[PDB]
Amino acid sequence: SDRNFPNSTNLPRNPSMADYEARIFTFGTWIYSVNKEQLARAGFYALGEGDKVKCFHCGGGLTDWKPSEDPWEQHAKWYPGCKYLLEQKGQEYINNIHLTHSLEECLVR
Amino acid sequence: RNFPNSTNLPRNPSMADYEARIFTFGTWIYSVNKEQLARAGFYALGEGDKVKCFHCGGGLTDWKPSEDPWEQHAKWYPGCKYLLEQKGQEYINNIHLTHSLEECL
Ligand SMILES: [Zn+2]
Ligand SMILES: [Zn+2]
Repeated sequence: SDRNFPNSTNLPRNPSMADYEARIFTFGTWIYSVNKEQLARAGFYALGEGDKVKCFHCGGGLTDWKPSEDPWEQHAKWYPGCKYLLEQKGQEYINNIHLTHSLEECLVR
Repeated sequence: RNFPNSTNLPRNPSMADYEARIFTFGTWIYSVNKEQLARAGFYALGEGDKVKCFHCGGGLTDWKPSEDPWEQHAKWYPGCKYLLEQKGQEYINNIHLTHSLEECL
């Protein structure tokens, strides 16, 4: 189905990609300019069409990576409720990416 | 993009008062209640069923018949500060726990 609504429980949506090495493999043909090792470690595998990656745990998708963007920071911006993210980076990171993004908000606006 | 605001100050302070909002829905002709949407912070964008919350800047589209507008506001923009002020935290969480029940079917 790959429903739009992400997965903020602990059961990894696509469990067949819970392995790291299974993921960096999907970046075999990766031409885009974000670091693929930093990518997979952040929980992403490549969908093989364009630059679309999905997360293996929350099923969250990302596109149009601007060059040298951080997979980790990006993961937490759009899906602040991913359990594997919470596992890896811990709440403050998640609250920080958001806190700074709530800042260049009102900074002028 | 872009990033909806978890922040406390609204994004379109002009669509703050209810009366300004329902005015967008003067033409509105969809199977979703117009007077419910406006109550929920939303204003019509003119094109399609596309509506937007005045406070967070969330946009919702492809509406289905009888879909509760309050529910969706919570579903897609939980960090919305106006939503919170109108429904309390618990309500928002109920929607998320109910859709996490879906996650195992
Ligand atoms: Zn995730
Ligand atoms: Zn809102």
